[PDB]
Amino acid sequence: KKIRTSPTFRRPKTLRLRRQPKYPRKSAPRRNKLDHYAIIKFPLTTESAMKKIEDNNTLVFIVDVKANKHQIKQAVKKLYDIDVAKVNTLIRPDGEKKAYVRLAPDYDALDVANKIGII
Amino acid sequence: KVVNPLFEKRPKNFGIGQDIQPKRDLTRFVKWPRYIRLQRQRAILYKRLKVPPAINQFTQVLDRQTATQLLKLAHKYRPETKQEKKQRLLARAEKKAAGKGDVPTKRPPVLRAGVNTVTTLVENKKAQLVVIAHDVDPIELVVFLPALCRKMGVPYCILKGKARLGRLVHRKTCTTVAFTQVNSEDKGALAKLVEAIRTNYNDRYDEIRRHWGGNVLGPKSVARIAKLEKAKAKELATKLG
Amino acid sequence: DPGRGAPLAKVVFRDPYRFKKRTELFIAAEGIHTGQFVYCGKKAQLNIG
Amino acid sequence: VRPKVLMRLSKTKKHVSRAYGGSMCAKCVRDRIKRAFLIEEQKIVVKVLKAQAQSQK
RNA sequence: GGGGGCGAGCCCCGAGGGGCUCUCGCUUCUGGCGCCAAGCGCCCGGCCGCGCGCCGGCCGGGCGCGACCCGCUCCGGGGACA
RNA sequence: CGUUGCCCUCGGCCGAUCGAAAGGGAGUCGGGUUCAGAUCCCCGAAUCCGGAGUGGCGGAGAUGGGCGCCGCGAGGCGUCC
Ligand SMILES: [Mg+2]
Ligand SMILES: [Zn+2]
Repeated sequence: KKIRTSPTFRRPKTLRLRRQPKYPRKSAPRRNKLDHYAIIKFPLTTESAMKKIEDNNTLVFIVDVKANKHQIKQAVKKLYDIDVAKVNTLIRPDGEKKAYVRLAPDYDALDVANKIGII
Repeated sequence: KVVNPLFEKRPKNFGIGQDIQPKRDLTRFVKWPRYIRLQRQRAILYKRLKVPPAINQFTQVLDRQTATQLLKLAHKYRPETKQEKKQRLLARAEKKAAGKGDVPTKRPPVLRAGVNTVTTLVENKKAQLVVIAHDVDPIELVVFLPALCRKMGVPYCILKGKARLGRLVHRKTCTTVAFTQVNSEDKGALAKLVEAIRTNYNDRYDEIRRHWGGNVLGPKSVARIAKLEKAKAKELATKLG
Repeated sequence: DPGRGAPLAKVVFRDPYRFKKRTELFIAAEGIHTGQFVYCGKKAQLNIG
Repeated sequence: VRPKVLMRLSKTKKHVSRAYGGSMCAKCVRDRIKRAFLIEEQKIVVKVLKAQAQSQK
């Protein structure tokens, strides 16, 4: 005594379980290979960038092309105890993702440059 | 007083072109999936087509009082289950080196199960009553059996339910079930059952062999045909008589 | 309708099971006009369209 | 204004303070209204002529 | 197949009514509205008042009718021929 | 208060998917700047979309009207909608 209202017969919604696997497939999970380090390869010391440093309060970098702006802003930030305003990528005609990295006003750009090694 | 005057009736008309039909039961006109729709319109074919007698004879199935009586009897001789088997071994192993181990004791009698066991013991006349299921799935398994039974003078009957036949023994189904022996205390019973079966199956096996049984139409057809006959009757019955 | 020297006619009924306004497209009978009812069924009155 | 601007705009802009407002014109409202009233009124009248015809028969 | 009955044809009729046959399942003056139940019926959980509580009130639910019963092909149309 | 497990309840769609750097498609403009880039860099004005829990704040909702007291009167309390 339960009627059939509508003339269709849709598939009856069943139970379906979560996986409770008897073993994990790959033993350990993988370690990431795109760390604070190898995301950022090295700085540009090119007349361009050195002008961009002094003037625009930036650095300029060559970065792993797999990087977001989010990854660079948090890579830079970790390595150089520095706080970024805005990352700004481009890809060189070459294979290099060059990030331009504005630093937040309270920090200088020339100062940090000397700290890291370029100038 | 109880009564508000706000409460009106507001009764809906399910006419035509009128306030929209209520969601009435529709099982009749449901578009069922293929697996259902098929399994029904087999049953029709069985009913509709001419079924030959030796597939029909499984319709005449045992009637309630009798089958229950039969299963009340069987329940005695349901074959030794699991665990029970181990218990019978374990007690024998202890008794061998403890307080005189005879070995064979006296093994009691039980039900017999699959067609192949039965069908040796219907050629043999080992069995005194055979029980067949009516709804064995590929029939060819169990078609001869009644005709074989009756030849060997073996009371045979057709229970409803290869499952509930199969729940005597401890498995999903069983096509067949056969008593070779029964205990003296439960002897008379078996015989009171056997005799009432053979009145019903063996002894009228000619009638059963003759009797086909499909060839009945859709009532939807029948009820049209009878209407035409009631038209044909009123044409030549009330006029003269 | 393009590709057609008839006109068609968008004709709106109401659905008698769902609350829903179903619509059709008839081939126009000549002498049909808009805001004109269109009865239909065994008990439909024998007039045009 | 282009449709995905109505996202921005304030309600008031997008409709008008009336029944049916912002969907339909006022002219066609004021002819539903009086039509529907004039329809139902006949239904009531016919219901009365039916009831009198039942009482007569 | 029955109910229902405004009614029509027939049969019975004791003029109250009953049975068979039709009839409808009840929408045609308007460019409107129309679904997710009103109505009755029967049950229970808690709280309160009479205290005998399926007595009365307050709050909260469930079923039935409403929307008749039974059925073997969803409905037609071909069809043992295509 | 969330989050999920189960149970009930409701739910037509219409075909997975792809298909436009000229069709559809929210929202950036002015000035400055380089050897080579600028509606993208700097300055300055804006804007859309998404989020906003504990709700960050105002404002809207909404602060009436009745009766009854006490008070010279502004008013204060009681109690009803
Ligand atoms: Mg695409
Ligand atoms: Zn208008």
